[PDB]
Amino acid sequence: WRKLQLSRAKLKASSKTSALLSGFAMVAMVEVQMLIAFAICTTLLVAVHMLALMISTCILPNLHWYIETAWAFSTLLGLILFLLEIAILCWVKFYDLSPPAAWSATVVLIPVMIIFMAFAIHFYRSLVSHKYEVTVSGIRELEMLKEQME
Amino acid sequence: WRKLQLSRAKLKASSKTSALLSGFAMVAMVEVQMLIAFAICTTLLVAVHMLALMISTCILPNLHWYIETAWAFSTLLGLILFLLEIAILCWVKFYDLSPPAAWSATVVLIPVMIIFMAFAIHFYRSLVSHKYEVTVSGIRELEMLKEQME
Amino acid sequence: WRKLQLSRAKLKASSKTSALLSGFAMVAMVEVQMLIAFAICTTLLVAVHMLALMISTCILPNLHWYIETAWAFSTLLGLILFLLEIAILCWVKFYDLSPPAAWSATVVLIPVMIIFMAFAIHFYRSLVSHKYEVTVSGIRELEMLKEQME
Amino acid sequence: WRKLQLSRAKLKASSKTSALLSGFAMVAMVEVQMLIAFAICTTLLVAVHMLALMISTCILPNLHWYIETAWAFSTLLGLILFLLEIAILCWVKFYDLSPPAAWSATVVLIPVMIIFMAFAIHFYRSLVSHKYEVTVSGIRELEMLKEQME
Amino acid sequence: WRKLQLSRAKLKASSKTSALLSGFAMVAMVEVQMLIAFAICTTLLVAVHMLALMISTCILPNLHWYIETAWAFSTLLGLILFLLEIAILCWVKFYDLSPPAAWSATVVLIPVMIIFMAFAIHFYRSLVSHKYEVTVSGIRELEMLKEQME
Amino acid sequence: WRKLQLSRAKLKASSKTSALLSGFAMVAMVEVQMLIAFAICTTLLVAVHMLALMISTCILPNLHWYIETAWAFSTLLGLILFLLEIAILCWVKFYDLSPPAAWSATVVLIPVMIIFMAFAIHFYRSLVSHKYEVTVSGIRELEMLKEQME
Repeated sequence: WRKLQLSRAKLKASSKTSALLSGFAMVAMVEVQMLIAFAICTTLLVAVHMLALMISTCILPNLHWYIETAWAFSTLLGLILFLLEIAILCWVKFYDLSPPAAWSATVVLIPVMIIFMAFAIHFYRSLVSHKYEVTVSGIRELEMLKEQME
Repeated sequence: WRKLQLSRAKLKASSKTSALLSGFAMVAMVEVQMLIAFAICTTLLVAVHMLALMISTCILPNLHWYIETAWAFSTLLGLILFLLEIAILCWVKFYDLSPPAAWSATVVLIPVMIIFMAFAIHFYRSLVSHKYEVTVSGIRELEMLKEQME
Repeated sequence: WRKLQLSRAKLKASSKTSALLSGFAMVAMVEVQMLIAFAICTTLLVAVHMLALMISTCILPNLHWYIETAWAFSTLLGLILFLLEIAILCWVKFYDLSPPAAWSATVVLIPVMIIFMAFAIHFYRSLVSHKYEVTVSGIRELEMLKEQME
Repeated sequence: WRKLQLSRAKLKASSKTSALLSGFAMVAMVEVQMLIAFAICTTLLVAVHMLALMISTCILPNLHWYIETAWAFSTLLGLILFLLEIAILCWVKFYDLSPPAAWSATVVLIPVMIIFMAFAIHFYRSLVSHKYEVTVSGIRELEMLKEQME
Repeated sequence: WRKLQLSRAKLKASSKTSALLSGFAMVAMVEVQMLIAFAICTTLLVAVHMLALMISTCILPNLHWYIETAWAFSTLLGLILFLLEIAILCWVKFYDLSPPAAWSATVVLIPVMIIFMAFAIHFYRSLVSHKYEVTVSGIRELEMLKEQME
Repeated sequence: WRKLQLSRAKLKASSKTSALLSGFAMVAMVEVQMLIAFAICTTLLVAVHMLALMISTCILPNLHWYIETAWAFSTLLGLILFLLEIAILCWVKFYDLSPPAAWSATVVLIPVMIIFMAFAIHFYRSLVSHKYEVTVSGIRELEMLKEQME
């Protein structure tokens, strides 16, 4: 039952978060209407969420770990892009009269971005260690029974 | 119970995702206000979601696999269109003074689009193999009982 | 329990879908600000969803089949209208400078609209046949018991 | 359990429907920026939903029929107003150059509005009769036991 | 179980209602861009919802009645403000050419506002009486057992 | 079961609240298009929510207290920023013709901000005391059994 709820909660959140970000980012682009980066960022950001949303639909009818990677990787990737998107927006909006303030947006972007990716590495690192930790402990216990077995 | 939740979760997500995309895409069009493609893409994109939403309503009161195809196919088709829609938007917004940056939008579109369709093929391919895999295994087990039966 | 969930899921989806479409369509109209059709379509579309939403509220406290017709009919009717609405929007937005592209919107509208209504007819047709199918089978079984009864 | 779900489903739908309508109607007003009616309609519409939303909050901690009236009456009243609001919007947007089309909006409004209120009367009328129907049937059964009792 | 659901339903509704109102009110302000009141009302309204949202987050990990007051008071306070906000918006939008219609907005505001606060007083008054009612009934029953006890 | 629901409810609310605020704040910035503060505030605000949303995704597959800190701290931090964001918006919008009224926005901001942070301190302070309160009571009870044990 715990596993069923995990997918259920993940399905709604992923769709809700991915859909809104795509729509708002899209509208944000039309309102204003580095130069090349803005176009590429918006397109890539939307595509990532779309592919992820598809995963929610394909999994419904239904290797499991492989597909899981796509959902986690895409959702995470999209979030980072959204962060990159807003930074560009400020640069684009202020780009006309506000160029002076525009720089602060990207400069302050680096700090949070680094911590964002760095924090993920630490969490993952600890997880990997646990996998190995259990492996050593598991075989150890079996040997205990095996030894006494003889 | 597992089957009931599958439809329940799919119903909300499909409606939430399809509805928002339709509304935002619609508004995105009015804000700005290849040339012909923009009009066709928007209309087709919305229609796909609408038909899908209807499926959610018709199934509520209630061959099952046939209807399922419409929901999965439409939702997937709409997502691809939304991706095509945003690419056109950038081309439309920048189309005036920004034509130079405009190309990057469509050029970067090809990459994601290919993977989008290609990935679906792989997932489906594996599924088809499983159907056959079970067929061979099933008849095999029955023969086992049949042979011993004699 | 299966019946309770059916209404519960239907209540949320109907409200979420009907509300958003009404709001977006409303805003889409103010942004731009055949000519007569645009005004009539928007008003009628919103009214349908409103009446439907009311059904969700009235049923909460609580012939059952009769009211059900209003919910299914209204929701379905509204969806078709939303499709008609977007087609008009393209015609309205492009109508000024965009006439070249405007036509494609309505022309491509016909295809999806036809299939939309046509598909509903097929599904309903199969359902009606089932109702008659059961009737024949039901009386048949009773006769079996009736004959042996004598 | 059936009663608990009734309130739970009603709480979410009421809040979701009332909140969105209030926000969109509010934004619709700022975009454009009979004359007096537009101002009064918008303010009254929002107030109705707000009071209703409060009901959802006040009932959470917790005569029951009395409060129920406020929720049903307010939600229903607000829906009717929203319908009146959109009609005014078309009249306001087109009011400048579009007056010819503006009339169709209000004219087509009367039809749906009438049926909207008229339909409610029929449903309520049937309900009232049922209450009396049970009253007569109930006393009748008791008399049956009373007569045989002697 | 009844208590758990009460908080669960309250958590989602509060967040959904508070978040949307804050966002729309914020956008409504940028679109148009008494004079001083408009600025103060918007800031205060948003702050109230934010603090409330925090309550939802802080309570998750977890005197209970004290915190409850903040949620109910803030949510209720915010709703009243939202009502005050829309009235100001009409006054602001029409303030230019529409001053004549502007007055009707605030004038019609008084009626609903009065009933809003007044209705709350009646509901609370009845609740207080019940608390005392039970107190008298409780001691009475105990005395009954106490008397017969001797 | 109580613990499972806690995370489930927290997951949806966090995503819904964080996503909407990010989108609206983003759009609010494009509509208008201290000077430097506006750019920094918007970028930082969005980044906080994004990192938080990631937490919802990473925890799904799965020290527990450590990660919990990120979710609570980020969500809370973002809310405060949103409050700071709106204050800047008023200052930015009125900044042109409205400078006079602009001050009232920030001045009235201080009051709510102080109470916002101050209130959290009191709640946390009481919690800490309880932790120590239980510690003293716990050891005390064990001694009772320990003494009688001898």
